[PDB]
Amino acid sequence: SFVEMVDNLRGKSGQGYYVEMTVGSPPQTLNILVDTGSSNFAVGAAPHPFLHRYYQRQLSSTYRDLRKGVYVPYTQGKWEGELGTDLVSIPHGPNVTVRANIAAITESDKFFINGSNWEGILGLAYAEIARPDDSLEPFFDSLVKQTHVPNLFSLQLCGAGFEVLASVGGSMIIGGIDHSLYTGSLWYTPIRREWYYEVIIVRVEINGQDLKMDCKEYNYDKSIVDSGTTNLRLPKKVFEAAVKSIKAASSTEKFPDGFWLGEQLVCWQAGTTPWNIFPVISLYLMGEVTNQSFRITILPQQYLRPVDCYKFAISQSSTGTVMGAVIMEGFYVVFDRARKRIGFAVSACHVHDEFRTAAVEGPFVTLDCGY
Ligand SMILES: CN1C(=O)[C@@](c2ccsc2)(c2cccc(-c3cccnc3)c2)N=C1N
Repeated sequence: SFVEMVDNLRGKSGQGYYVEMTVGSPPQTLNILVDTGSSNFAVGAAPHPFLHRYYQRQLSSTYRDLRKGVYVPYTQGKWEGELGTDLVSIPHGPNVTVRANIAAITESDKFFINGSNWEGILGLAYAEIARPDDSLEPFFDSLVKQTHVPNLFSLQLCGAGFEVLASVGGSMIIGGIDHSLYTGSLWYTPIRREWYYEVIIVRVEINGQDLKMDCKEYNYDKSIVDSGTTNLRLPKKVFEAAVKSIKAASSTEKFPDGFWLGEQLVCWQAGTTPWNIFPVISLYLMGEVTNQSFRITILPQQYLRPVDCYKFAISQSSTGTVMGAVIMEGFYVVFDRARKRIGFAVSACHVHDEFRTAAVEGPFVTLDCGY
């Protein structure tokens, strides 16, 4: 039941949310990053200075080698390993066990994070971006095929809210929608294509002010929803215009562009934080109806990430828009794979001050925005 999935995620600010899983027989307990921005179930399977535990295939009576390697380079870093299958469960998830593909990472560069407390990665996106190719069934595909779990999951990412990185908590509800996790209406935007969880943004506003761009710029070359990115990441042209508008709303009080550049923290002390001077930001996502859209509106509390010190959690992108955790933390997000759509609703874990609230509001009519 869904009650038992509530609060089944943890993590440290900036270091991703993870869910406890078990792999093999007897069950090996690993914390696994919940990542909607990739499609491989891949787990540390050998000693690494940042890992205090890892998947030992040889200790699993139910392991099966696929005798096939996989190498996954990416911008920041890389990982490589050896493919197999084994029984997998999520203790605080559905009460089922599945035989899933598992990439046992044997080597890796700048992949694991010091102190993050996860040992692996649960790629929840689609086969199309799976490595080494699209024939390696992703975990969720296996789960749905092998069980009667409905082809849907939802993420309520809560952040930290009020020496060591703040802890975050959240819930990953698999196989349904938990009504206690949100208030108000759920609004849906179509998954444009089943690879990433790709969506379309049709408009963005900073404190009500339209950035007035060709909406193609918002989705250049794609816009995705990615729990495995911390930041709201924007294409260059949009980032610049965004930060411009933001710098203006908060003109009273100045910061070094080290801050705006997302590598330099700024601090007030104990509750002096002037949330009020930072503007809300609305992303309008395409509706299920051609000419409709709806907006999700996010507060400075979500895009200033605590490190009272914060880092600016909007950053520039050369690979399109990424609606990462700081955007998702306002909301209850439904990855309705079965109806090919992503719904958004105001989250029960509401990090709002007494003047503003994150919001999901629609419809808005917009009378072509994709790559
Ligand atoms: C953007 N992204 C990645 O770089 C990553 C990926 C997956 C396969 S290769 C790259 C990845 C790998 C390792 C760590 C993290 C990460 C770090 C901090 C916070 N949250 C996630 C993300 N998953 C996504 N979506």
